[PDB]
Amino acid sequence: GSELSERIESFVETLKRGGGPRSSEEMARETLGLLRQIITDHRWSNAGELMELIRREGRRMTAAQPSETTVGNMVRRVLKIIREEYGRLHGYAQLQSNIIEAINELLVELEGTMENIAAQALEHIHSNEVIMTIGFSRTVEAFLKEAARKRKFHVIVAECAPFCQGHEMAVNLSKAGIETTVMTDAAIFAVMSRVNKVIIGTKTILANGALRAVTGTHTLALAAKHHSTPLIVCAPMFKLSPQFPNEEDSFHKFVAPEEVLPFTEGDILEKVSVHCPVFDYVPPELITLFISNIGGNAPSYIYRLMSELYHPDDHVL
Amino acid sequence: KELIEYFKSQMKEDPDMASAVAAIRTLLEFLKRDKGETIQGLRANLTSAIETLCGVDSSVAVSSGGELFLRFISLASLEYSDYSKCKKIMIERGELFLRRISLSRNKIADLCHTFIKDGATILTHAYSRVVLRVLEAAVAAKKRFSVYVTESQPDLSGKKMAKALCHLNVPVTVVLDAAVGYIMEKADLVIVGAEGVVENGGIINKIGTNQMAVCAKAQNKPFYVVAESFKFVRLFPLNQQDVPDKFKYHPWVDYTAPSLITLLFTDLGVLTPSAVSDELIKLYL
Amino acid sequence: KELIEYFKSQMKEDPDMASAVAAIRTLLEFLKRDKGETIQGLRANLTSAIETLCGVDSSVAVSSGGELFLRFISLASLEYSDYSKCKKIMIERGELFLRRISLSRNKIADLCHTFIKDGATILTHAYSRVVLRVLEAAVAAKKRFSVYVTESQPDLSGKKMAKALCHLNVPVTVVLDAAVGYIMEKADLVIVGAEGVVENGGIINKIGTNQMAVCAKAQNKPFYVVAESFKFVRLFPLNQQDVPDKFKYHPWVDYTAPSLITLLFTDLGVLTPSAVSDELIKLYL
Repeated sequence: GSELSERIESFVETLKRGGGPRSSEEMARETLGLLRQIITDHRWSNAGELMELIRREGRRMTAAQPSETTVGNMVRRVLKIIREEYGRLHGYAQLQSNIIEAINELLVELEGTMENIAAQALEHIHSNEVIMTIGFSRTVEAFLKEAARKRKFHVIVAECAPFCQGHEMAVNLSKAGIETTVMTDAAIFAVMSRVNKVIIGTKTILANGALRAVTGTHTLALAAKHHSTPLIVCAPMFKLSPQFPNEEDSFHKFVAPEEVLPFTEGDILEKVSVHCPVFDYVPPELITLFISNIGGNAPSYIYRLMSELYHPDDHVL
Repeated sequence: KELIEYFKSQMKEDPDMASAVAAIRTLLEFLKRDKGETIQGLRANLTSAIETLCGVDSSVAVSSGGELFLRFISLASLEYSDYSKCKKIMIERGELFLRRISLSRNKIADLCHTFIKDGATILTHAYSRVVLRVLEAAVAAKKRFSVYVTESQPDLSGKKMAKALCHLNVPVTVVLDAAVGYIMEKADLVIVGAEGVVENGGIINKIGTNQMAVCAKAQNKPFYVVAESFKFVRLFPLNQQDVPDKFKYHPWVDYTAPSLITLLFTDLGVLTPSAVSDELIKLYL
Repeated sequence: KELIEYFKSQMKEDPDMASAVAAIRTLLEFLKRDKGETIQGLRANLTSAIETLCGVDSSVAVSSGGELFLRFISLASLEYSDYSKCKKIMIERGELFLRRISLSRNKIADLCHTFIKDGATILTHAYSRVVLRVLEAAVAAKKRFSVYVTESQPDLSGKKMAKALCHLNVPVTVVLDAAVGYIMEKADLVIVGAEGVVENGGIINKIGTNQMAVCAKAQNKPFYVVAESFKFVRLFPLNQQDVPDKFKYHPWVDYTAPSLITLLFTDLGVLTPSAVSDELIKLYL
């Protein structure tokens, strides 16, 4: 009622204004908590009414921020869960406890994805290796910081030019002693002749195996395809989305251009056009392998996960 | 031969109708007019009807539709034990399958037309109703783009495609058959309708397609293919000569590898070229 | 205009004669019939004659031959101070240059035909006397090979090439204009005669060439180009649209990058595509 409305409005405003909260795992946990909180205090006779209600709230949540689709694909995952539960109960009153225990085991699966990636990380890192990483994410940082517990290798951290987020990852990896080397994003092809394999993360995996990620990794993947080095995307399953690339041109998230050109530049700021896209598009032909909590998958297999976690009816939400 | 006459009557009554759907309708009419209470006796008559349809029509689409109809008849024979109920069940299932297939062009139209941007430059091969349907669905959503159509030297249907598309009042330009590498730098995306999709993800199509896909790889343009579900065939051509000679006849056909193809568009969705292998081994020949 | 009439009389008297050599002969006849004792006054009349020849003939070969003849006249004017001896010196040097150019096809024939192996599969573009000369020199050395000739859809000269080559009694097959990616797997080497060679090593040629060179790169077949010394032009097209529009006229011309070309064959030798830049900057425009 009132508590539901103020929590939903606070969620919409904290997704509209900035990044609240910080990491994707805790916001996926609070999105699943919001979905279970909005299904325990409502009244419905048919499952289609709850389907349309979840569809309307998901439309509102993607209208809050279109580039942040983790809430959208988690709403879609809850929609496919209630769809398969209505299908297995149709072929009538015990459905709500089934959706509550399904959301509970989904939260158990979501709490142990990074430890599963760390458990399967041992078959992808050998001794005296060099590793390239762009941007910053806790998944690849935890990946490298536990893979260095038994292996000795090197990590090349290239910073990001809009927001220098590679610096905290470099000082977090250097506390574990992985011999990390900090460089810019400007000598990538100047260092790609020595990079053996590239371990990166992403923001959103698309339906065709493509991915949006932090900016500068499409160039890095082009260099990795030029030098034929394997590209390893360590991404969990809540970053998987059915949103196709050529869809209403709202792909990139454009942010304020002060990080690119500051306000103290002068009179030349009027006659210039400074853009700052924080995200970039990588096609699936430049990707070699995805690493999720269930294991490794080809970019020519992601559609099956699109058939195993989402429904083609709920693509428009 | 009443089957070839019924196929010609089903294909000639509607010029905007495909040949594989007329072959499936002819196979359903032959299964309705057979009335033979035998499992293998119906399968032999169905195989004879598919051979008679492939002897007349030299397309790969009618052969793939016959193979899918034979797999459907084998599934209906393996599902039901008794044949008397299985005949009516197969008739009703074939009617529902034809109803689902007849609405697939609307699925391609409302599913694929979102990829075309405004002010784009489409490159289009010879005449097919799938590309014309997705282009009229693109101009139905108030989109402006320049179309470059291949002249289709063996059968002048790209000129017929441009004559059908200029009545739609869109900017259409007939380009030369040897000029698909000349206009690849200005065409930001290319959509080529196929007539047969092999298991690995490549397409069996008209002779001018594959080299254009080579021009889609050296010039990194996204090669989009629109094809329905009845054009799936359980074949694997290794080279351009491993296609069967019954589909060749100066060849009329080629093969495009799945590495040169970006995306596929079927009624089951916008799908990676690796997914037709999933559907073909989930259908089990 | 007596210059266009003399050019038509020089080009129509011999069907096995190129257009650039007739343009060079017309320019030498105009320099002999000018008799103007002026340095810049002869250069302006020569530039007017080149503009009149390029207004009639839309080929790149006559423009490159005119540019090389203007550079030769500038070299003859910069070598000798007085003009009275320089006119006769330029006339004798042009006669010796035409004598050296007239024997260049024999140089291509005896220099390039050693690359064709026995039992090979040659792929050949539209009609040019250089490829016909090197093929008759190849069959003069008792070699057997299968020839696949492009039909050349704008001007049916590949059919004329096959009609000229079947009188030579060689196995010649007319392939479709949209089938150069179909027969690339069976053609182990491809020889395409060009009509204009730009500075970096690419070639300006007929519209069906460049995509075939793309098929020469994805299928790693060696793309061989035969072209004489008068087809060198000091131009740099960046894309397919950076060629001048006076050589375009449905385009009739394209551009092939030097990365897709394996070797060049000129009377100065069998040479890397980087060597035409050496000759063009040693000639100094």
